[PDB]
Amino acid sequence: GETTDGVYRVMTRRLLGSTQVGVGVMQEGVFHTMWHVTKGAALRSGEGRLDPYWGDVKQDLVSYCGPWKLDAAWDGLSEVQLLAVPPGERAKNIQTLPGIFKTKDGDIGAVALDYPAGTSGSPILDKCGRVIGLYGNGVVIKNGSYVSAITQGKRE
Amino acid sequence: DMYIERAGDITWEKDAEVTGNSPRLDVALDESGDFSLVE
Ligand SMILES: CNc1ccc(-c2ccccc2C(=O)Nc2cnn(C)c2)cn1
Repeated sequence: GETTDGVYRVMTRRLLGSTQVGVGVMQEGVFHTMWHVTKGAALRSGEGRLDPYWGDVKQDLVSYCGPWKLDAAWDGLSEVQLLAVPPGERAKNIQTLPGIFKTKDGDIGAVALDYPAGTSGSPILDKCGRVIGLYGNGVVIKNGSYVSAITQGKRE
Repeated sequence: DMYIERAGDITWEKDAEVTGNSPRLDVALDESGDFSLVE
């Protein structure tokens, strides 16, 4: 299949028409998405097959073809950009100062941008263009909007 | 069967739309990977 780095739509024909179920990141020959997008299923790229390599339902991450490659971190200070790929709409960058998820196991960056569920997996970038994590795992807030962690995996 | 389509390069863009707040939220993460609000 297509193995060029960049951001990809994840699609199914299992419903009416072609439906976008989420998004992911191709880096160093590895496809990166959220677990709730694919539920760990194999993916087609052209007539190529992408088989799952690593996943963790609790982290809500999954890699295809190789080990998680993405190792950059929110600095805790600087704005970031969601590279939102919404269903049927062009890739669009959205710049935002993340808030914080406070957890018993530590603080996580969080982004307060409301997009359809099929945007799940769009990358969050720093100022140098590095993927600091993925959008689409978080919480519906007092206001009814969705606030997403910045979800990052570990690189071995 | 799910398939992938390329949607763009991964690039920082100068003069992107700037929106969204920065809420500090108390949350818990369950074994199913669902976050929840802790008040
Ligand atoms: C009507 N309720 C909701 C709830 C979540 C979302 C949403 C918004 C942005 C990005 C992802 C999601 C989302 O669905 N995330 C998710 C994580 N795990 N699962 C199983 C689903 C939208 N509307």
